[PDB]
Amino acid sequence: TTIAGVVYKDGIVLGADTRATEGMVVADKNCSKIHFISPNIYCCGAGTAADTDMTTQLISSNLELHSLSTGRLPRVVTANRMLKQMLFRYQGYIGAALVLGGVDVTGPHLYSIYPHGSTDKLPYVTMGSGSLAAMAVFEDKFRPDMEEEEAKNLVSEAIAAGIFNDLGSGSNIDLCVISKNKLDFLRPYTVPYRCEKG
Amino acid sequence: DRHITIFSPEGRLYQVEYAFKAINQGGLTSVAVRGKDCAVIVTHLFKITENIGCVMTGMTADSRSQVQRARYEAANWKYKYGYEIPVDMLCKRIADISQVYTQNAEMRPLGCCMILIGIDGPQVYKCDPAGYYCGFKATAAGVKQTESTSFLEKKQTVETAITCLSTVLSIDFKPSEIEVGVVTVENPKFRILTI
Amino acid sequence: TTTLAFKFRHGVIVAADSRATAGAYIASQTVKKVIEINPYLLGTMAGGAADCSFWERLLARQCRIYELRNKERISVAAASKLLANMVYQYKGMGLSMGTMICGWDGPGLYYVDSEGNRISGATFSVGSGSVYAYGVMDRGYSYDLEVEQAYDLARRAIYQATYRDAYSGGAVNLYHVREDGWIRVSSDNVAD
Amino acid sequence: SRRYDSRTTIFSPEGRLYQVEYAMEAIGHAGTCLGILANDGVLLAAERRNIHKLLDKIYKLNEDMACSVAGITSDANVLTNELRLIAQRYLLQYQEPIPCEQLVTALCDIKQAYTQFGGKRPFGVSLLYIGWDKHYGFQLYQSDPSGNYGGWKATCIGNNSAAAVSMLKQDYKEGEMTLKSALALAIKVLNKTMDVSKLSAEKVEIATLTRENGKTVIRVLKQKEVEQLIKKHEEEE
Amino acid sequence: DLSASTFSPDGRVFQVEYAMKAVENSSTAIGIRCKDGVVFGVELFNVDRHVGMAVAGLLADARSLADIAREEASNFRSNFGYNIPLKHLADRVAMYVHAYTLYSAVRPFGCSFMLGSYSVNDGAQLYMIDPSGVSYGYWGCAIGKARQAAKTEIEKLQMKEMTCRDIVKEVAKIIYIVHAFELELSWVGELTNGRHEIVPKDIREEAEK
Amino acid sequence: NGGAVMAMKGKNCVAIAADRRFGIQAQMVTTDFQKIFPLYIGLAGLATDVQTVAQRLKFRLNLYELKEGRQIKPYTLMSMVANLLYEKRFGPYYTEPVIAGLDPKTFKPFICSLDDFVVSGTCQMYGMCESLWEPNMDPDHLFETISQAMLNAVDRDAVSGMGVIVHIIEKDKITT
Amino acid sequence: NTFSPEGRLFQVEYAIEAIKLGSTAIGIQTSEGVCLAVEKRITSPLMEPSSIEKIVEIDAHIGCAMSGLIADAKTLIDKARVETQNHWFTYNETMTVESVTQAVSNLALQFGSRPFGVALLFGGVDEKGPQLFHMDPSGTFVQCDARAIGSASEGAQSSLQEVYHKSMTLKEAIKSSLIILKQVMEEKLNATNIELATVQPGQNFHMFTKEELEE
Amino acid sequence: RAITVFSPDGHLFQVEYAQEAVKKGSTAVGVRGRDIVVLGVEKKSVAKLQCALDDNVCMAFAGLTADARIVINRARVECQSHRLTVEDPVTVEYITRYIASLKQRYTQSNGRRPFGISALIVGFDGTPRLYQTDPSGTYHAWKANAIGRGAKSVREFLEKNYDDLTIKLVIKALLEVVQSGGKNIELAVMRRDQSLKILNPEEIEKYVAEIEKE
Amino acid sequence: YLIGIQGPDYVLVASDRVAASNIVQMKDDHDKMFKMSEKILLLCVGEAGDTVQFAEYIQKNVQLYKMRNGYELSPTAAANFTRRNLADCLRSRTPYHVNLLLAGYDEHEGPALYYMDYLAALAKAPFAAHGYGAFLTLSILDRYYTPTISRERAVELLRKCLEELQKRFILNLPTFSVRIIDKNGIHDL
Amino acid sequence: YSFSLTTFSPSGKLVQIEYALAAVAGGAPSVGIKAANGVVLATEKKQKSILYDERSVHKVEPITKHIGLVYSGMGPDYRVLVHRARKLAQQYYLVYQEPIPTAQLVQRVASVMQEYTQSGGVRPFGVSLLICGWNEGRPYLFQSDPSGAYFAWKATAMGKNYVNGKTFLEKRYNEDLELEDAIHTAILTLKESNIEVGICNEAGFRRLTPTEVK
Repeated sequence: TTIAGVVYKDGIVLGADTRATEGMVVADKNCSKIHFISPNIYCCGAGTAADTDMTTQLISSNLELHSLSTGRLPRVVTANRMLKQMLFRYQGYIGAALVLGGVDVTGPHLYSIYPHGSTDKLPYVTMGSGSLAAMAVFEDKFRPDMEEEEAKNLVSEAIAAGIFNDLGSGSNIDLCVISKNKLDFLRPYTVPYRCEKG
Repeated sequence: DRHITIFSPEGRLYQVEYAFKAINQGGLTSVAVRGKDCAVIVTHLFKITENIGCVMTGMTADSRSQVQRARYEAANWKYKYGYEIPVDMLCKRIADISQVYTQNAEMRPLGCCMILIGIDGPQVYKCDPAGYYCGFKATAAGVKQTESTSFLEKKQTVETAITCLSTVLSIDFKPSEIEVGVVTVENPKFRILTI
Repeated sequence: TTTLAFKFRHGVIVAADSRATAGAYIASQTVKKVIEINPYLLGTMAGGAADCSFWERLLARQCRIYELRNKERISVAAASKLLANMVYQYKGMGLSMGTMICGWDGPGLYYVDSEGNRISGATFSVGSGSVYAYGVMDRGYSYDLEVEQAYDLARRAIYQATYRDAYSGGAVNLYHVREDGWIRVSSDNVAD
Repeated sequence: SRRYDSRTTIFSPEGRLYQVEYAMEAIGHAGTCLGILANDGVLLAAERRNIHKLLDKIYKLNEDMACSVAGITSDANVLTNELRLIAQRYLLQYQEPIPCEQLVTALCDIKQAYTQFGGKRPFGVSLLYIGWDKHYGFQLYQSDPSGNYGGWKATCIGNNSAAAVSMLKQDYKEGEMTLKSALALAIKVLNKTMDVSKLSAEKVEIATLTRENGKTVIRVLKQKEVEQLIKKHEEEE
Repeated sequence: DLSASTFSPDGRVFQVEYAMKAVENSSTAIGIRCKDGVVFGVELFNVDRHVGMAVAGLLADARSLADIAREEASNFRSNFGYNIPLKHLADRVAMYVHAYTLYSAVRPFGCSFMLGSYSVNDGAQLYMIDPSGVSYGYWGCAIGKARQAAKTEIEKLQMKEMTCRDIVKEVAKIIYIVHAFELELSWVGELTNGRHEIVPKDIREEAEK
Repeated sequence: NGGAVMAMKGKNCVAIAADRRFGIQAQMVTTDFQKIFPLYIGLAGLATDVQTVAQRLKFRLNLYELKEGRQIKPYTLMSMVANLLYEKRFGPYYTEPVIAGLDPKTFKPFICSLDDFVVSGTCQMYGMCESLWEPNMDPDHLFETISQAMLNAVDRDAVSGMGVIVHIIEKDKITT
Repeated sequence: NTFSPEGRLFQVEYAIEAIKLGSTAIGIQTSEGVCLAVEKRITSPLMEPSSIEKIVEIDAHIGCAMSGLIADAKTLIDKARVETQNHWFTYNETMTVESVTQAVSNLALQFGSRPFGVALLFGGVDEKGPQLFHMDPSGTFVQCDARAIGSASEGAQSSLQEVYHKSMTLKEAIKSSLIILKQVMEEKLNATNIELATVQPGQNFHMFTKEELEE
Repeated sequence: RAITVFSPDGHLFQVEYAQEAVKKGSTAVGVRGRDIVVLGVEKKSVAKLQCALDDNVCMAFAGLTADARIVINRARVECQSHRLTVEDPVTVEYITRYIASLKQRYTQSNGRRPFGISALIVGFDGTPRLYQTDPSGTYHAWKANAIGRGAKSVREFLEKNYDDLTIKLVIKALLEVVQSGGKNIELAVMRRDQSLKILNPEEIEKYVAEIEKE
Repeated sequence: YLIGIQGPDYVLVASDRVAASNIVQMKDDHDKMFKMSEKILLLCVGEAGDTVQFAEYIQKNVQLYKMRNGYELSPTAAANFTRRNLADCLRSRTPYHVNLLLAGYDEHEGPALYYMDYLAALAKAPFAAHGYGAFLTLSILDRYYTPTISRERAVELLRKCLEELQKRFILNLPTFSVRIIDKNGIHDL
Repeated sequence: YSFSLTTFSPSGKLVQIEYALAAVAGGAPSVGIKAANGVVLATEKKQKSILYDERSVHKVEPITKHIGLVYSGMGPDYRVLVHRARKLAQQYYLVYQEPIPTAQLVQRVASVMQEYTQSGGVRPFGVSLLICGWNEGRPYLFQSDPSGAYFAWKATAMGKNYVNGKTFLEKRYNEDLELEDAIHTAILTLKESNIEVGICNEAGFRRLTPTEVK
């Protein structure tokens, strides 16, 4: 359950793994987690997948209503502020946490957002079950001044660190670039007897 | 008939136009000019947000209710989103609640034209008790509003506004009579010019 | 807190011991359990003391509002039923009692527990001592019973209950609801 | 304030509510419609409001029941919505499809409440109910625009309801109709009610309610069939 | 025209004006902003310890606005701590005064009242609130029956450097000229330390003298 | 309680299957208890929730199906129950719905579950079917794999079994 | 709601006019006992002669005759019974007639939707002995000695004015109502043309049987 | 807004208008037959293209039927609610009291108008009881009563004339005074413990033909 | 304890006549019969008022329907109705603890009895039982019962089940209120 | 208030709604055509004072991924109506997860406009608006009006001189026409009676790009 993000020079490479487990059994070996809040902004989720999916749908309808109304593509901080509030109000009944990344003319922002409602932008963030293992690799390896393509070589290995070392997290890496230059979804991205009839 | 907001046989709300006539009988004559770099307003100056101001024009009492509503919404914006409400969004929302007066027959249109100024470049929105809002380029609202609009159409920004009020109300002012508010590119802080 | 009741061809007799207690201290031995609602039908009190008074005050009130409005008597079936409904609402609130509706209608005896157990039998004893009171009760009880023999039966069965139940002491308090209605048939002592 | 209120729940000195009388007259402005019961099925002809070229009323209350809406369109939609809700709530807890007579009583309770209290305008729209409730077989009901309902063997509603229904008084013989006779009489009366001698395919549309092989099915007629009935009409003339 | 929500065609609601007439009847109150303090006089309410009020227009309604102003001062002291500024108090009470004008059901106020307050930062402040909910600061105010008639003598005064000490007599003097007159006077200036308080009885007796 | 919910998608035919039993505790009540309610759905978990969600869903679905004679898309149905159950996230009903059936007129299968094949229920199944699944089966085959997975997972399982129902949805035929 | 320019309310004075189309009712107070009396108010012959009723019990000690709008009366009557039993439940004493009447007066003009048209005559023998409180629909109760309420009642008022007696005997006071009801009525009074109810100092309130009425 | 504000007459507007509204209803005859109750209604207006609240209580409303069912539904909820609270079923009198209280309520209310019906509530206790209830909320016991259009003339027809014979009364009032209708008339005798029971038109011919002989 | 059998042209249901709080039974006449229509018959084991506070609450609706619609509900229809109520009460403040058998006989759908869990788990039952004596009895009835039977034979099949509740079970439930439902409608036995 | 300002005329006409149709008669002309590549909607707007803005308040406001509106009537009323239309669309997306069918959004919004013809203290919406949409294989062109009656169209017109605009639309155009070719009839029917325009196709809803409007 290793989700991650990094703020590279032109934006944010979000990264995710395709697994969701109901405890000790994998129920979904191709789980979509880098949910599209908006074409500009995307949000990975971790913790309970139900809370994360549904809360992301709520903020999606919300953000897409505000941008639909102004006709101006929404800011990242806006997304974060309503997320801060949304995850605060329940006071831990929404126990699923979110890594929002987006770009607005104001440029890149990537806030890890803990399920009690702390929003903290930082150059690297990780979350999920795999986060400890992932963040040590993001700490050791992340450098400011990193380029655009090397982030692909920085989140695929970091998420891979959570794929092997952890047992909640596994399966194909998803990697979703955020830049005003281009958006990229790479849905399945990185791969690291017959019961005879009649 | 002409008392409860309902449509006339001409498809025309009587109480709404009565509110426009009430704005004209408020006796004030506001003008604003959108320069490239500055957004003069002149007349009742208000500071709806530290980055946004507006001048109400009409019934004096009526102005304050919508001023407070504008501050309520402007503050609530930042509370849910976290950036200055655009001038367009603020004018849109206040217009949307002024329509409530019109949709409901219980309560009555507040007669105050609302000339917002502020930089989202510079903006000069109008709002009517109708619930209609639009960005002008050089608005005026008030008594001699039509006589000013010609002079605006014919058309340094501060000069445009001040000579417009001078020529159009046909009176040479004292500085206390003309309250003036500027919002320069470098000064998004709403500020009374202070000629 | 024993309150036997049984019906037979010449009446319904309702006897009750007069002891009331808090802890192993006995606050009084004076209470008459058979709280009145109606000249010709009557209550009981088992379980907590305050509950029965209060509920049967509400019962007496509602029976009175009914008798005025409907302009007829409230029946033992109806009386117990309104009672049973009213005590149900406070089920899980610990308002525990073992009130009984008795009265000539033929005779009607309906035991009415606090959890809403409005059951119609003919022969009851309610309370702590009931298990004692029951065993004596069945042994003399017949529907073929004289008003006097029944008086003795109610008194023996209460007397044998109070003899063993630590929390039941005090004098036997018969009420006899015959055809006409109730009378304070005996209030006589146990310490005889 | 309340000085404006015209009441619209008032009771009049002639002894007949104002809005109820006005609701009856709103329907006369409404276009012709008619439903015709038979011993095997229940027809519902209706006339598409105008023939207008560049435009590209019966609804599915259930699959075993359906309504025709006559008096107005904007209100009708809300009526149909409430009908679908009542029917599907009844299907929710009782787990059997609503019997049609009941569904009519429910909507007529909702209608009656608007006259009785609240100072709100009543729905002015007379309805028909074609249906096949389990307990009675095929049935047709008409809802006056105040609460009423009348199980009818054939009825018309809309413009010239009076001439049309009176025409069916003697022209609908009792308890003899195979569905074939229902189509014949339908096409007759809808033909006679309009000033157009025969009617075009952009005029009639007929939802026949037919017990389709042990699963009752409502079907709007397919226009090619609508035109065989009309083409038969041209020779019925 | 007779109902408040309706506008008369010309541009006003006549109900509000009929409610305005009520204070045009009642006798003159006269407060005077001064080099320190506002001497209210009315030929008084402790809105707060800080703030004084001098009502005019029918008294019945005036007390309710007094009580609302006391409530407003208290909510401000609790939520914010610090004693309410008059420039905000006027605007709040005036807002509440304004709400009536806007809806048919409640009637506009009859009153108009000059609340005033001496405070350290602001200095003296003398705001009068109309039943429309139009509040302005003043240098002098006088409302009532002798409305411009008092205004000519407060115009004759030039407080800007008159002390509060002359004014405690002068309010009563203006009252006597426009005016038998029961006299009331108030002092709110820094000698009174912003404690809204009636004039000391000897000076008040002298003032009538 | 519970019950098992087999579901499997091989070729346009959409398999789904279920045990027909439920237990009051560890005692079987009925050897016939419907779990697959007709684009089909098979709920398992509590019986109270099985019945509650089946009722509530058919209601919400019929309001739509009358409002448009347009048949429901499988994805929208998935959203329908997804939203319907997430409304109780404070009091969540315990039942696991696994829809299976065609996307209208394109004859395209859509199976899914909600908190290849999707198994859910009290079960035994996820490890059993996974390497047996063939990505192409005629219904004749599809019945065979799902019947094996069903019978083998469930005969072992204590609280499921004692009757099997198998719908292999196809436009051409729906075998049981 | 509108106080007329002449002071007093409109709907109330119209409700007072509604009493004039209400049954005549004498409200005798003997100092022995209470004797509420009312014309049957029957006009129709196949309308029952023993199921029509005018005077209702409230407590065992308070009777309650009614006049004006007969349907409206029963709401205030039922609420009066609820009040009295509530008094019994809280204080175990029975509610005296002064407060039984007062509680009903409190509800009388609570229209913020329309006033009741009823005149009421509570009669209850309470520890003071006989008491007879008339209740106007203006929300005004008043202690009485003899007040007759209703339509030909003004003539019954003035008739009472000569015959009212210091003290009074129970049976003699009853005979007064039996004679005056013949005058106020258009027809010759018959025991099926009156419904009398009496409360002797010691008894609980009794609807009077007809045979006794002929005498 | 208060709707039924008193007139300067002392009358109530909506109420008297409602009294004239039941007069437009059809002639709901009833009589409390000594044996059993019998009641009936008339003027169905047959185009040929065309209550019981308990097993004791039954109803024969006149007025506008649109309102009448709406009254009876609430009355039926009241019957069943009473059977659960008192053990025994509701008596006819208690029904009459509630319906009368219910009708009264809407006059003293905001925005409501009196129910325009005047119900002939009827029912066994096993003694017949034949109440009238009118919009005002007045309810009176009767032994004969008939409310409807021309029903007043029928009550007078009864007054001068007051199983087969009670049915003869119910028919006779209508087949002499009101228009002769072998289908318009729908009398229903209620037997003592058999639920109110209509007859087939041919069974009504016991007197519908015998009156032709009389 | 409650027992139910589905037969060719009947539904057979029977009930122990008992209740006990404490060590003693306080009645042996207690009717776990809750007859509600001519051919719709609840039988409710369960503790306290909830069994009858529910039973009657259903009854008055089931009856209210019959007056208001002029016809009687199906055994299935009544079953799904009570099922709905129990599901609502499970999530409620008051979850009733009533285990009931809704016997009934539709004419054109035929005889049907339904087991209903307290939680609310309706299921059609070929034969069923409730209570705690259900653990004992259901095996006898499951072994013995066939598709055919007769009402004459139903009596023997039921009499054999009575033996289990005395002979092997701890509690004494001594009289059984046997009753049938047949096209004719309900009869006591 | 609580009392509706909509009440029938003596023959059953909703006077206030008819007056709302008069308000539709005002407002600048609108036009909309279903062509076969995609619908186009367009409207007159004017400089008026020459100090205005043209991108401030388009009458052409997107509602959902491929729906849009164009209004005729009062402009103030449109601003809020659009808001509720967007509410219904986004609410539908979170429940159903597909952008709502054109026909359904028109229906739901029609119900909103119907509520005020029955709801207390409110007048009916003056605005009438084309609601043009394209789902699946079909371009949808709808007309909602003040009473909440709505119709799908193949070509339609609104505002001033719709009366002639519709006439041109049935003779100058029929069947199908490639999208700019069916814009030919827009620009030339609108001519009968500054301008904003917006088109649908299958390219995400779209405002006809300003350089190419020219």
